[PDB]
Amino acid sequence: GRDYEKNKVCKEFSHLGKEDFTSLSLVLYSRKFPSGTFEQVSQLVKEVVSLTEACCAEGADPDCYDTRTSALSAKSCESNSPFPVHPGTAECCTKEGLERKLCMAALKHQPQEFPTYVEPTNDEICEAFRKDPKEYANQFMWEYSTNYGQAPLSLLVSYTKSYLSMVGSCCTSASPTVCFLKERLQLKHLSLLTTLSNRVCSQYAAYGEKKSRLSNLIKLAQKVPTADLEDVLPLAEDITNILSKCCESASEDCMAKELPEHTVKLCDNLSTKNSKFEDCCQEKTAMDVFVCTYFMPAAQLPELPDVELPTNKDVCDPGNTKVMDKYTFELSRRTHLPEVFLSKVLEPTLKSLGECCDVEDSTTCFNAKGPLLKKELSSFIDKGQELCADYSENTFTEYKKKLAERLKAKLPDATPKELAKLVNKRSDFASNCCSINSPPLYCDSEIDAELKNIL
Repeated sequence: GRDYEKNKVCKEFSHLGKEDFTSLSLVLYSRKFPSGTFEQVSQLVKEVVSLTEACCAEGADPDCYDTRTSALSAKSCESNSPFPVHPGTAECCTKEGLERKLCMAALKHQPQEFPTYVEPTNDEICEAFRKDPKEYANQFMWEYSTNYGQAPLSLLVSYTKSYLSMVGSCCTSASPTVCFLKERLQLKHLSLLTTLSNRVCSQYAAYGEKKSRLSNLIKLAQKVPTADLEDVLPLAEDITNILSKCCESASEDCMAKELPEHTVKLCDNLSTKNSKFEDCCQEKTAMDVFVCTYFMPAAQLPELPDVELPTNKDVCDPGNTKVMDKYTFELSRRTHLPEVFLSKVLEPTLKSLGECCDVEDSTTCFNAKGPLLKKELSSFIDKGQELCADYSENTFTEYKKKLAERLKAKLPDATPKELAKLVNKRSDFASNCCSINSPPLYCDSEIDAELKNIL
């Protein structure tokens, strides 16, 4: 049948060469399997390349590819398989033939919300490079790609190649320190683009377009609570659109090309709205402006007027979210609660209001759920603020001390030991889910568990 893939591979193999093809494959599979060990991914790459070389060789077999492939898939199905697998793979292996290749081909991976990559010292880099340059390069490509796998493949290929050229030059230099200093500066732009794109796209992948859009509106409102809806909404729309496009594009510079115009609109709109945005807008490059905008913490929210839940039929136009957006914006600008919490409760809430539009009697429905939703919401917010109490306005060590006192009030008979464990568990939760850029997937599950916690 269609040997589309067979040809695409053979052409790459021939065009790039076995070595460069192996490297490309290492990066590709490393971003595909974020939790795959260096050993597993290397093995998979070995067998993939080994079958490509054979199946593409003159006088192999009309169907060498499919045969060798099915063999790989079969191998990833065996217990203690040498290959890395995606969650739910075991399920796919209970099926056969058709379902097999299809089921597994569908399986996708989650983004890495906790990167652990840390560039070693120049001394350490060169020490490992000289001992075994091949191993160094392989381990680096695997580690970098599994950590920043949501950045585009071509970008990861380009940055890792450029990084390894730098290590190659500077570690054979008579003046390593000077060489590294100079080269890192030249790669700085590419370095930031890769981590920046991986992070924003990991969040986008975790939320999906609708929740990402709402997420960006919430964050923007918490950063400039003194601005008007018309100041931030367009910006929230714009970045979401940029994410929808670049995070799903194979182009290595899609993000680098979209941000310049985005940062112009953001600064034209916000540079005079508050001090933090004026500072961010004084950054030298667009990426630097964006990055600054990104790390900006939720500002000390002004206690503006209360905002009533939109229990009106005017929220029934699917092609119109103006009333919902305004509500979101207004609730976010005044509530001291992290976006990870707000995004979580606003989804069910705003939806619950939906199950009241197309019904026998709307006004009666809205007035029926109104108190119910309002009650649930305040409860969620209250508990969320309690869970994150004292975390924002204190150092971590001072936060822990105030936390201990709070816990002592609720647990009069608790021993120092058990109080220590609770302080540890709670401060640990706060350090991960009580800030503006807390990881959505990790916190979603942690928040559910904490919300039912009596402490």
